[PDB]
Amino acid sequence: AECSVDIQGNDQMQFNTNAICVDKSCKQFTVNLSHPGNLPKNVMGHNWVLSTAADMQGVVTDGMASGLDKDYLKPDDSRVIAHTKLIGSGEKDSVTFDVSKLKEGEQYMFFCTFPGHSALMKGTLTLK
Amino acid sequence: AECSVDIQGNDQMQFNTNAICVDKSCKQFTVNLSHPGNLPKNVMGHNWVLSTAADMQGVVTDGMASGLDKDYLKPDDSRVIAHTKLIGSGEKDSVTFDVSKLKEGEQYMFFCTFPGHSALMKGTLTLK
Amino acid sequence: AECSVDIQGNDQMQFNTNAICVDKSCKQFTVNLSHPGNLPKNVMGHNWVLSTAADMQGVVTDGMASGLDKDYLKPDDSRVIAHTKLIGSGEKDSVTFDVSKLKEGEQYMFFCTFPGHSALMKGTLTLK
Amino acid sequence: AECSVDIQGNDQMQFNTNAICVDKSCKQFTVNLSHPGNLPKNVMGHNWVLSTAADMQGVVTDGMASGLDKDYLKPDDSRVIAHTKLIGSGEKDSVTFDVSKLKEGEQYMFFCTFPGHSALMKGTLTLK
Ligand SMILES: [Cu+2]
Ligand SMILES: [Cu+2]
Ligand SMILES: [Cu+2]
Ligand SMILES: [Cu+2]
Repeated sequence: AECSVDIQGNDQMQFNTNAICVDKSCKQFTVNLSHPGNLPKNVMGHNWVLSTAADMQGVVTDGMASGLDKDYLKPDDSRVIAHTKLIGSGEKDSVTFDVSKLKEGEQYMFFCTFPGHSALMKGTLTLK
Repeated sequence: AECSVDIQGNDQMQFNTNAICVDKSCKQFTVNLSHPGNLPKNVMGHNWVLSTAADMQGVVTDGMASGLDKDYLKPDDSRVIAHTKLIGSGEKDSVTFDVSKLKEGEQYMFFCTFPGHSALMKGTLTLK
Repeated sequence: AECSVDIQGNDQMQFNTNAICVDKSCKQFTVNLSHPGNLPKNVMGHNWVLSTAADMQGVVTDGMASGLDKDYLKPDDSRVIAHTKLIGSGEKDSVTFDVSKLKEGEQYMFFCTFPGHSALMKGTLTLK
Repeated sequence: AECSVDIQGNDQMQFNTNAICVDKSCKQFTVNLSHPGNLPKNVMGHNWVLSTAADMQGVVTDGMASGLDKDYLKPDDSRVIAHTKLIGSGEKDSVTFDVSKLKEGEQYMFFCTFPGHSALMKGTLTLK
């Protein structure tokens, strides 16, 4: 509640939120991702990935090419501020990151990088 | 155009887009597939195949079992909403299908069924 | 040199030889596999896998089902006499196996089990 | 028997002849190929392919690369004087060719172009 959000990615290619605001007074912020539904990771895998709005396209593009065994993320992608693993239905993953990595006024996007998902599974993140 | 999309599958085993939007005010939608590159068709052949997300795995698995002879598609597969032929380098093929075949509340995936290709060659199709 | 062979699998989905001879007077035989080219493992990965001709199809079918994370080989597959790891471009791997595992009168095939690859990446191994 | 020969290719990668002599008084010559054994075409396919000795390596190499659905022969290969289709166990095929295509004094080879078989399955053909 204070410094975390719980997010679900389902079999209908939806996150159950499209907007996050991180309280600047949190030292760290945590996203707890889960995957209701029944489809497997190779058909309906979801991650939660954070970048600047400007970097989203390249993160998604390079991620899609990286393949499932790399969680559809380019390894060591410096544009990725934080991310969960790619999960299938019934799996879960959390990611915690340092709030100092964000700056007020900058535009951030969160999204899933499974091929074709970012067009449907994305939202804004703000720091206040 | 308003009722079609151009898509490329290349010799890096990628499509050049992974998300398609079909405008519900179209009667029909056309996918124009092309194949930049130069590898033989029996090495890097591509098609564009559409099914629901729930059906994708079966279409791909049965498709590979069907062999090159059958363009890696199970003949008269009822799960396949639309598909192009399998093409090699420098070739083109288009498929047109009725938008009435889609519903606003369903999840669709497009993909190549050549063995192993769907690892990267897959994406979403959404009716809006 | 008398008890080993160097073999390459390339970006054209070919091995650079399709017939290997194993000298009966060798106690052990070594295959040194390399991968000229530049495609990544998840597009054009190769291994070198040995079975009887009669087991080849079953090994290839089950290997495909096993996934890239298993190097496209069924775990503990009793039909695989010997195998390298799966490698991408610029990588190499060797396997050594006891020549006593080969029997006179039997027919052997080597092949890559990456999806679709065995179509062209297959060959014979003969004990002399 | 004066203008034909029956040849078997078995599960042991052997033809049952290593040498053919075509009587030049024949207008045409026929090879009747059969495949004793149990193994199917995809792991133990055999064809009977005729070229000059000088052309054999290129025919075999390009044949390999062409795949099972092309009977492991390059389409319209001008170096191929005559060929059967590729057969598996229990199957049969015959080819007839004009004897005028052959020159007395020239060296010819017959062989199977299934990957790795030509090293084991080849012989000479002479016109007299
Ligand atoms: Cu997703
Ligand atoms: Cu493809
Ligand atoms: Cu391979
Ligand atoms: Cu053969």
